[PDB]
Amino acid sequence: KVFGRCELAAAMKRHGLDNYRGYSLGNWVCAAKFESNFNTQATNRNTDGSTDYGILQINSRWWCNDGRTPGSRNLCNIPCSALLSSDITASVNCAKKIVSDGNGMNAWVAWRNRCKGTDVQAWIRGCRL
Amino acid sequence: QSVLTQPPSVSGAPGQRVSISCTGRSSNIGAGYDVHWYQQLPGKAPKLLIYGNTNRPSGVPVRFSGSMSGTSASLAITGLQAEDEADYYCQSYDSSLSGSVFGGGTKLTVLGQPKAAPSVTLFPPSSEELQANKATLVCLISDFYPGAVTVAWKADSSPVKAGVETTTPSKQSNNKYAASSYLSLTPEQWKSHRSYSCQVTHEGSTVEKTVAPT
Amino acid sequence: QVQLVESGGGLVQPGGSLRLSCAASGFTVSSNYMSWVRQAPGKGLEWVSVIYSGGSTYYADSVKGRFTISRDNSKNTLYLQMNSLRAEDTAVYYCAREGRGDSIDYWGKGTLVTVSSASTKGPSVFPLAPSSAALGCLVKDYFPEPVTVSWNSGALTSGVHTFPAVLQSSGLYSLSSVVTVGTQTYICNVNHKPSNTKVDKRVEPK
Repeated sequence: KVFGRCELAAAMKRHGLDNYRGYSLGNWVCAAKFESNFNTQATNRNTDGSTDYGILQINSRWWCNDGRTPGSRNLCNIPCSALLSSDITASVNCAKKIVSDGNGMNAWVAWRNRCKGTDVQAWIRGCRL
Repeated sequence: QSVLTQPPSVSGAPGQRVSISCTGRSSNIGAGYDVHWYQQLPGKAPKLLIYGNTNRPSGVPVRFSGSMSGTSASLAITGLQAEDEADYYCQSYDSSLSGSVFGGGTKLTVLGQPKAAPSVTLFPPSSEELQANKATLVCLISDFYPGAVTVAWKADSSPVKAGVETTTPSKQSNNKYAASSYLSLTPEQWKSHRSYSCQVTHEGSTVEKTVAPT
Repeated sequence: QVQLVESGGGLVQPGGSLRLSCAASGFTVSSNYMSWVRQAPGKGLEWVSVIYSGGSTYYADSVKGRFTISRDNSKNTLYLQMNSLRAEDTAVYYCAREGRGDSIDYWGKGTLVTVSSASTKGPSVFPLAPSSAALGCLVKDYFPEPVTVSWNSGALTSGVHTFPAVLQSSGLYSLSSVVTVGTQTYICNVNHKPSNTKVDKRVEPK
C-alpha cells in the first residue's frame, strides 16, 4: 500500500505517534517519506546482508526475522513480512521500541539527515487533523 | 574527535586544488550519517561551511565543495586563497556514541603570501611601576608573516635569560601575527645598566629596540 | 538578527558547580535543537550536549551524569548546569543552534570556564608613556583570562591593538594594549570581570 501524506499522518496519529518519546507527528511522516516514499511494501538490501522492511525501513539485523541475515537478533519478535502489510500496526509497534533504543529517531539514518532540525510540521500542514 | 580523524595540517600554494580528508567508521560515515564542515578563523566562533556532505550555505564561495564515499568524507578547495587560512572541522553523528562527533581539526596553511617584517615597540618600566618596586620591560611585536619570531634580550651588551617571558605568535585579524616579550627586573637591576635591548629575529633579518633609565 | 549570548562563565574550584546561560533572540528555544560545544585553549571542538525540539537530551560520555542541559520558555534561554567540574572541563563553551541533521546554523561568541584551585587576581595597570607616536597600557599579573581594554568607554577604537596575554611562571597573565597617534585625554579602560577590576588609566608623555 502506497499512502498519501495526509492519509499516513492520520493513521500515525490514530496509532499514537504524535509526541511519542518526544517526537511530534511531523517527524514520523518525514521519516516515512525519506525511508520508503510512503510505501508499506518497500524492501532494500543493505551491504551487510540485512534488509530494510516497510514504511519505516526496519532492519533485519536487529529487529525482525527474514531468515537470511546470519547473526540477526529479532528484537521486535516478528517475521520481517509482517512489516509489509497495508495496516501499519506492526511497523508502528516496532518503531515505538526502536525510538526507545539509545539513539532516538537517529536510528533512522534518513530522519537524521533529512528531517532532524527542519520544519517537520510542513509534513502535516494542510491535513485536516 | 577520535571516531572521526583529520590530518592536523594541510599546506597549499595560491591557486592550488587541495583537499582535507575526514576518516570515519561504520558507526558514523559508514552508517550513512551525513558530514558537515566548519571553518574557524583566528579568535572567532566556527561557521558552517558545508552541510549534508555537499551543500553550501549562502555566503560560502563556490571554490568550497564537499564529497562523501564509504567511511570517509572530503572537503575540497579549488583555487586556494590566503583568506582560506583557518582551522577546518568535519562533523557527523555516531550511532555507537549516540550523539554528534567532530573530527580533530585541520590547520590549513597557504604558502606564498608576502613576507611581512615585524613592527617592534619597546617600552621602559613606567615611573608608577618603579614606585611599586617592580620593573617590567615590554617588547611588542606586530604585523609579521610568517608567524615565527625569536626574542633576545640584552643588559647593555651581555644577553639576559632570567625573568624573560615570551608569548607564542598568534594570528591577528589579517593573517599577519602578533607576539610579546616581557623582561621582569627589580628597579635596582634596571638602574644598574646603561641600557637594555630587545632583539627581534624574523627571517635572518634582525630589528633592535633600545631603552635606557631616565 | 538571530542572536546567541553566553554568560555565567568564569573561575570555579574542582568539584565545584557552575551554570551557563544562553539568552537567545530571533527564535523560540523551545521549538529548536540547541547544543553546547566546547573548545579547550589551543585544542579542537568537542560536542558536549544537545536538547531536541521535543525535549530529548543527549550528552558526551565525558560529561554524562555531571552536566545537565535545559531551557526556560519564559526567558527564552538555554542552560548548561555543570557539576563536579574538573581541570579538563576548562574550555570556551559555545551555545549553538542546530539546523538540518545536527549541522550548526548559529554559534554564540563563547564564554570561558576555568576549573582551577588558584584565586581570582585583579591586574595592576601601568602607562606605557610615548617615545621621548605609540603609547599604551601594561595590564600586569591577573588570573584568570580574559581582560578588555577600551579607550574612553569605547569612544576610541581607531588604530588600537590589544596583544594576546603571556602566561608567566607565577601562573598569572599579563598583556599590553597600544594605540598609534598632549592635547586629548587617553584613558585606557581596563576591565577584568572575574575580579570587578574596572580602571581608567591616563597616558601623557612623562
